[PDB]
Amino acid sequence: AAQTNAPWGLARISSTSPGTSTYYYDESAGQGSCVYVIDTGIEASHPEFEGRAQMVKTYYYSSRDGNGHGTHCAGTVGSRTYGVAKKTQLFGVKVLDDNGSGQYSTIIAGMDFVASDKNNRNCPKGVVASLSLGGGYSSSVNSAAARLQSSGVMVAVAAGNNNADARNYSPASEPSVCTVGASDRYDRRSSFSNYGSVLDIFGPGTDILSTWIGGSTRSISGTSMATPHVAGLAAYLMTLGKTTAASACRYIADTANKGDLSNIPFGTVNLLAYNNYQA
Ligand SMILES: NC(=O)CN(CC(=O)O)CC(=O)O
Ligand SMILES: [Ca+2]
Repeated sequence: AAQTNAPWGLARISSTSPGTSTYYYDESAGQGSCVYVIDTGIEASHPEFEGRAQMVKTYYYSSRDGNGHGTHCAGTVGSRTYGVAKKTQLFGVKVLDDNGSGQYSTIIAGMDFVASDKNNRNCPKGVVASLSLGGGYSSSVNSAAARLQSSGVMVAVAAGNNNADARNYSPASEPSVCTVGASDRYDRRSSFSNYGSVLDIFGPGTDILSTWIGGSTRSISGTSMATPHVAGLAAYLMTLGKTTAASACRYIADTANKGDLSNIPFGTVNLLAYNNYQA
């Protein structure tokens, strides 16, 4: 399949060079996979989600995305126009409030929730969890992300936006999950992207068009926007049978575009998420 005039990030994950405009992907599109977006929520009524989105859990007085961040991230995963995996099932877990904050205790409870809840859902191609959140180093936060991954979910987490080594942030610094840095449409490391040996992979993270609350759309930037590209890619590859939850981060790094990014520090991987799709 081909999406003409796609958001640059989508075009970028289907090309070996920057600057293209069509997103080419296999039509299976993540069908039969499931991606838990653990964030401020998902506006599942947005027409872009085509009924494929639902809230399954909130830790606040409402399950509504009053912020927009989780709806944006969910749209990069699996919206019809802005998503990598256009036929994936999306589940919202609201661990962040409408200002975008959440206590680590809440975030950890959300991760243990998903490890259990996936057992009450039909996800025959497998389960991914996208975590565009984090704060300072926490061994308990890292532990929770490791359990989620060990339970059989492909965990993708934001490297963070501190232009610093991700070793000092969580869940970015948990080695067993997939830690995602951000790039821009000229193949530079994004100005704010964290870096470090613990990064697994980069995805598109500067100026990313996606869904927004109130049935709308907007462009925003962050390792939060790169993470759902990687989460969607894993869903897509899992549906295609080319990888499993346990091995997907490795597979994506194995098959990445290599050495394309500029301003990558010594000791950080120069790998950009790539779907190797051949019409
Ligand atoms: N979402 C991100 O990675 C960074 N951004 C994105 C945004 O929310 O507009 C700022 C923030 O989170 O404060
Ligand atoms: Ca890792």
